[PDB]
Amino acid sequence: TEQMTLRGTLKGHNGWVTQIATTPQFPDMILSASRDKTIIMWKLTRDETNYGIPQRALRGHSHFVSDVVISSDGQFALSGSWDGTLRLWDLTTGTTTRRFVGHTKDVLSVAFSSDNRQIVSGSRDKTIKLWNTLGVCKYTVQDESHSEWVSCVRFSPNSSNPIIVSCGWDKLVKVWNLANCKLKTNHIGHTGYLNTVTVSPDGSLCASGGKDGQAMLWDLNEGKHLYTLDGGDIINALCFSPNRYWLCAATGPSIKIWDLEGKIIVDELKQEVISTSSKAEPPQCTSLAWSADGQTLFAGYTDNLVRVWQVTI
Amino acid sequence: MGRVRTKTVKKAARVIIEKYYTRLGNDFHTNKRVCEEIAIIPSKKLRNKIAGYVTHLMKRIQRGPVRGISIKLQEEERERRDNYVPEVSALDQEIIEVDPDTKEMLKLLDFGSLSNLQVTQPTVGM
Amino acid sequence: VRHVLLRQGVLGIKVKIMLPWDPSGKIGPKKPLPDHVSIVEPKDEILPTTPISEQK
Amino acid sequence: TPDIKLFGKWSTDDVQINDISLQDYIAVKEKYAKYLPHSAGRYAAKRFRKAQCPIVERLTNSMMMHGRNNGKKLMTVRIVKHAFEIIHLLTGENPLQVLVNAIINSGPREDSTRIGRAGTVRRQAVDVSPLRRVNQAIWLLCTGAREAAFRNIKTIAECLADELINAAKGSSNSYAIKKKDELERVAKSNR
Amino acid sequence: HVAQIYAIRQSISKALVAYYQKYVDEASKKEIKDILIQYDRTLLVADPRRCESKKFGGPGARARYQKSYR
RNA sequence: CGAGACUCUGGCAUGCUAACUAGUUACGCGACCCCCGAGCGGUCGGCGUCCCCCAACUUCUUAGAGGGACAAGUGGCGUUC
RNA sequence: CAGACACCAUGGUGCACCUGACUCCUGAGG
Repeated sequence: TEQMTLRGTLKGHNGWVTQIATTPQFPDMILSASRDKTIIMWKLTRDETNYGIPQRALRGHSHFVSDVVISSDGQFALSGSWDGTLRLWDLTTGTTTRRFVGHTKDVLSVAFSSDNRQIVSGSRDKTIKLWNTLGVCKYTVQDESHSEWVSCVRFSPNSSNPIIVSCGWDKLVKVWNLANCKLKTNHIGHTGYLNTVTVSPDGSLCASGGKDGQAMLWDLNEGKHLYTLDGGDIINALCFSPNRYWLCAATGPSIKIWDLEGKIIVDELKQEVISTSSKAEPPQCTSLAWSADGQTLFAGYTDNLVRVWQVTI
Repeated sequence: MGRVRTKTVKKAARVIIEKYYTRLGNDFHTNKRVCEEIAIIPSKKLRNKIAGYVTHLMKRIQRGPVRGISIKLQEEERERRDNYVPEVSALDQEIIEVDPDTKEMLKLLDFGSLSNLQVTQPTVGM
Repeated sequence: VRHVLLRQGVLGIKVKIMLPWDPSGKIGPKKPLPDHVSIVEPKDEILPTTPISEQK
Repeated sequence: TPDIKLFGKWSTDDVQINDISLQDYIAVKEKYAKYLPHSAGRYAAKRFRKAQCPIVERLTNSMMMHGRNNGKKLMTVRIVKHAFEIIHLLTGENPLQVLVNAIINSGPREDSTRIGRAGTVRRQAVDVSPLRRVNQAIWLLCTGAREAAFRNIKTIAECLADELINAAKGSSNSYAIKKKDELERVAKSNR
Repeated sequence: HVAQIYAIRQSISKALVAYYQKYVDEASKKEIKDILIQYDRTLLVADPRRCESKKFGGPGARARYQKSYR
């Protein structure tokens, strides 16, 4: 099995890089949300004095941008932010098309469909909302929509069927069928507040994990529990590979990357370092996203650098 | 110098840490929101001081239990860990040198052992 | 304050009552007390059940 | 302009510090070159802050003293710019180099601090910090220029120029030099 | 007059950078931010200092009337 | 109990919601039109008045709800408190 | 510990005060 070597490092953020997102059309784009109240669009010159140079800054919020997502073409950006709004920008220029107002409290998560017309958001006002690109709120899915905050909302590939999978701090995962907003299946069996959930790239499986550090593998086509894969430390972000069944989990002391077919541990990439204090000593990796083509793996770190690896045998 | 924490903050912090250990993070911003959910605090400055101290506590706590505070789950873990067995009790230690009067204590209990004799350089231990 | 007129002077009666309502009734004057904080209870983040899910 | 930031009609180049103990409180190009002095009009915000302020800016600030002249920086900047021109005619050179030399020669080495000794008038010989030596020098020179101007035809600009040149290479017609010799002499003596 | 001078300088440099940040390119705006921030003049960050309130019993804000003592 | 905490004011919100007893932007800008400069000139830029919209905005101006500071992040020190 | 160590006097008055029995009494009804 293969391994990851450090292709380069991306620079040039203030505050933690909370999210990263790629677009299919440009694997040379990387959109990144950071704690600086701005989302920065980078053009990757794939380089070794850097790894890119910032293309645009999409300016301004009153509080940190927690999550971001791009179009399938990567011409528009949808950001969710803790100033209680979501903003639709034109990624390649500026100018907000719309400001989506309908939350009175923090918007943790934003996600976008592959048809680019369903936009779903999760919030700490304990709602899952379905929105149009015109700022028109189609649905406000409450009731059986977590007892607690909505940490993340993800879109399953919609050309199978339009399904969203949400994770909440009530230690449950709820799978919804959109266009009727009713539960396909409630996944019960988790421990601890769920930080993240991720869909497989054909929507067949689902990997969910949180505080417990246990990534649990579910069949998202029947709503049944496959098995559990052991971590042992809080998982901040999960992401399946687009061209493989490799799950990468950003844990507290290390990014643990595993192969889910066959089952083995591909690598454990350290990020711990001599700087003993020792209660303020670790960074943890808060995000990771696989590239379009799955050659590259970008991870967003709380040390303000996105570290890129390219797979070598 | 100024604006050292008051009792009101610290009490609340102890409370929160014990009963919401798994929910709590280590990041100010998220903890600040958690304090809104799990309590009614009538000022933001007060809530910020509470939240703030609770992160500082969580950081210390996740190295095992620390001074003046303990969480129930960690107490159970230490209890189980300490099953420690340092003898089994006598080693056995039979038939070794003993003090000449400790010897007569064994002797008149139907045992006896080998025993030390003679006095050289008193005072003893000096 | 009330002035009670006496045949040798005036005496001052001052009555000051502190209401039993500040975080209740419903709620009383200017928020809960500024040095007091009330929690809920947890009773979550545990299960003995093994992971299983079923269609809804 | 970004290659070297000059003064507003003189150069910041060729300014040399002729002492090794007064370094890092004498500067004009060691980052601190300015066409026009002004930082933000606070200099008492940090104890760190004094290092930021170069000798030129400190000299403009110290000048505005005595009630009518207080809090008029614009008047002082005009007077100071004129003063530099007067120095340049009188000695050629660069006026800033003349200024630097004047500070070094006027700054004391040893001074005295009070110490008890029977209740009789005795004092302890002590060296003073280079920050203090620069601060005191700038004070002396400004006070000298103002003192002359007060009941004489010459303006503050002219008297300041005269005061710097006399101190730069000794003449014993500069107030700052005369005061320094008294402070160092007394220091050496004492108990 | 002075208040305005400082304000204008801050707005013009910020202006240039702002225009390049959304429309032209980041490298230009970033280059300008580098050059300014180093010698520094607070042209991209706000000054906190605004007038402090006057309190009674003095002729000034912190200045106070002369006392007299036997 | 006092003080702290607390409240009020000053500062940080090109985020949020608004404004014809408030303004700004932004055209189309024409006129008063001066050529001051560019352009042969129409036209473009221009202090103000005047053209005004089914224009756009809240930046300056206003006042409402919101967030930001908690020694938070990191590194030394301390009974590691 | 292990640097320096001085003169300086004088001055008047009163009231500090002592016992127990919960209603705004409700007052349409009561």
